[PDB]
Amino acid sequence: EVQLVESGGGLVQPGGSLRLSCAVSGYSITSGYSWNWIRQAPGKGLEWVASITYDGSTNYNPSVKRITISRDDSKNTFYLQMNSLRAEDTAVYYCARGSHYFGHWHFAVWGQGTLVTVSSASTKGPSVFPLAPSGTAALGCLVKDYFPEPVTVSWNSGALTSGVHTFPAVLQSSGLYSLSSVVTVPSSSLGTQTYICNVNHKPSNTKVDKKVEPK
Amino acid sequence: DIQLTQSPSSLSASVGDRVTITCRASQSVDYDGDSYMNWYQQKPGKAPKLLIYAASYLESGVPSRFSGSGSGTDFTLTISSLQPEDFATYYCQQSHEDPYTFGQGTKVEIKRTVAAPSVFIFPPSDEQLKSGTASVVCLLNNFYPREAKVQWKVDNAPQSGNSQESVTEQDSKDSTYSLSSTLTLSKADYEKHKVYACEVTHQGLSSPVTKSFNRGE
Repeated sequence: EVQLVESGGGLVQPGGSLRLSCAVSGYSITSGYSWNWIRQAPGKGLEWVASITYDGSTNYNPSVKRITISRDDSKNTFYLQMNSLRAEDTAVYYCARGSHYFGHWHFAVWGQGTLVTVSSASTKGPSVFPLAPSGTAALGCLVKDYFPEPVTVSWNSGALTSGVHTFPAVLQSSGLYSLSSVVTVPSSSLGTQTYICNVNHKPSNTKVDKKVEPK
Repeated sequence: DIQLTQSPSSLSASVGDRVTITCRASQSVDYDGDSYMNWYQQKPGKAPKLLIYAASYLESGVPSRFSGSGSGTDFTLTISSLQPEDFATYYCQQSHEDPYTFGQGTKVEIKRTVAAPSVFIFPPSDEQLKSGTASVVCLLNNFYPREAKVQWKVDNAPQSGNSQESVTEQDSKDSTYSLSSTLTLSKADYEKHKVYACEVTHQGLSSPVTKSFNRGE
């Protein structure tokens, strides 16, 4: 039904500005009581930062109150602006809808969340290497040397999801990230079924499709 | 300002058992005959999902095994029968005062039987060797509990300082974990040795398991 799609995330510079947008579909933005932005630092909890009500009234968290929230009924979208960005602002930002009954500030409809990385470093695309297999066989892809987070890995364009393990990325000493995604398949299918891992790195516009073949 | 204290920080319970989480507010959240406390469920990589609102009202579309109770400053979230998909971090949140703060979260883990890991070892790809660096990857697959040890051996010499590990979240399909270890060597050092082993120690193993391969075979 109602879908909240976020955009405007990614790599931003310290001291620069951030402009997020939450597009609402299958639902008129004038029907929600309020629209909110909620962020979550990596490994930390949730923090509400801003809201705007149907009557145009706005409110902000005093811990960040260099922040502006706005609403465009014509475009059916509301926005979040932040300047003087610091390292503490690196977080996954969500957009959420308020409530009409039993209080207004419990959120039942959330967006998918976009990651905002505050860093002066340069974006680097990843190198995708195959993990070739030797009952059940294992194979995977090695996504190496990219910045910043995140990287989305799928197998066979999303058709293969069972037995897939995409591990958390590790921060290498070089300052770059590196993760691996593996999958367990029947050994009798290595000759007939193909296996393509789809690596997508949005901050660098990198989309690599590597086929893992038995050596 | 209202502050929330969730308890416990984490717990481990067998599947089908009852789980109880508590939330304590620094001041009352009761108003007009309602307790403005809410509960959320957040699974790995997903957005938080509302479970209970106004202390005890079940959100539409949420399984009936979730329920809330309490009033004033003390509240309770209960899972009557823990299911494998209920592995998540659970948050309480007061909706009575700006800035509508969330609790610090409670991690709920499913405690299943012991499962030994399936070990796989991967040689570095010939495409990566063109860059001068070799990455040897060892995979520990579908094991419980989470604790596991990986020891790299290059030509029977134990390695140190040149590997990095990574463990997945608990997999609701299996209630198990998986571990990926990457040994990083230079191309020259990789081409100068024969046997690359991955020794795995785990509770589900009576003896340590060692997977290895010979370079050039």
